[PDB]
Amino acid sequence: ATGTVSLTDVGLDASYAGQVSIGTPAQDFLVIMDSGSSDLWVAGSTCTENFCKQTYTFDTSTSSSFITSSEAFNITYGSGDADGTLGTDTVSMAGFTVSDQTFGVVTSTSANLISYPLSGLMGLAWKSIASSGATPFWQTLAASGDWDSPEMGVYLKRYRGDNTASQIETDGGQILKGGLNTSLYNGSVNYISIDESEKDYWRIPLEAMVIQGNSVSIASNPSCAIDTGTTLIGVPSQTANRIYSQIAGAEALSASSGYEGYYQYPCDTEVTVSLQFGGMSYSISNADMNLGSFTRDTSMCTGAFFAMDMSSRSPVQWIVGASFIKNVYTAFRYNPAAIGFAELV
Amino acid sequence: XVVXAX
Ligand SMILES: *[C@@H]1O[C@H](CO)[C@@H](O[C@@H]2O[C@H](CO)[C@@H](O)[C@H](O)[C@H]2NC(C)=O)[C@H](O)[C@H]1NC(C)=O
Ligand code: NA
Repeated sequence: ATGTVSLTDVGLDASYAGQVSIGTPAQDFLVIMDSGSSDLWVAGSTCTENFCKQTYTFDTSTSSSFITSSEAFNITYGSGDADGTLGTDTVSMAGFTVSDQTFGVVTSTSANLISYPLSGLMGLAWKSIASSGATPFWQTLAASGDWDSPEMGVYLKRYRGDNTASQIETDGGQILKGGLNTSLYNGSVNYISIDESEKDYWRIPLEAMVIQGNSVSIASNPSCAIDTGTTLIGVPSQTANRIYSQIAGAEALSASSGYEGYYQYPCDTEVTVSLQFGGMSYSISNADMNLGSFTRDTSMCTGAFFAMDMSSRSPVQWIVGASFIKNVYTAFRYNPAAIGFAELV
Repeated sequence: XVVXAX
């Protein structure tokens, strides 16, 4: 079978969310579709944080199929952490169901992790990085032979650069579970193979980067999480410095600014930039690259590449988020494990 | 921006 998840684009391409249904009877939530993590969680109805009072929460007491656990749940993301306990219940998405899906019932987070209209997150990466130790929903479906083709197809719609865009755009893209949507891409899919040691994040090697016509030293090539739940493109500090050195007038934001790790450059410079994956260059549009002015200096605009130094325990050195992914149709293939890119239709 | 695990 196949099934489609309609995406809502939140925060001007900040996050892309889909509908999950949990429990009996079904309780529905908008959750961030996150190819850079592997746990499902939702805010629980007992959660007393402010964001919980302002969004939809999961009431464990009114699901007849909920199986409680005392087991702690906690997960750490780049943007903060989420804590609570594990539970097990029936979960549906895209017309599919996993009957005894283990997931987090979250009752605290760091400030501003999520808010209305979101209630949680669905991890789309591999079991080995699931904090819960549970098989991800998608991975159960792929493994069970339920899909026409063992892959997920992803289209993230762009609102950055639309000056009349809203903070909630319900026409935000699509994830097709069990195939690729041929109306959304043109030509052939270029698959970059993922070996059996790399099934954690969805990650592939960066072959090269070109910015303003200059090939950047990306030094030993980085493994890149292709991450639908990251807004921008996170790279090592030394690499970010090299990137912005290719744009005339670019500078690091000070730290006093509140924007340490970000870089700004002349707003009237259109930046030509591409990343090379699997022997092909994939351009990033200027509407994705230019984030606008972060300070009162309106002549300077922030770039989509930011400095983020990774733990030396991390198998990824780049996090390649929506800023990139908006420019390609993306296939996350279970078997043979691969990430594919195609030109958008 | 957000940056989704560690
Ligand atoms: C693949 O993408 C197309 C384009 O978004 C989808 O087309 C929409 O499908 C619904 C019914 O499912 C129609 O009522 C809409 O009018 C279509 N939109 C457009 C712009 O044509 C299509 O559903 C997707 N196919 C699959 C299998 O997921
Ligand atoms: Na509802």
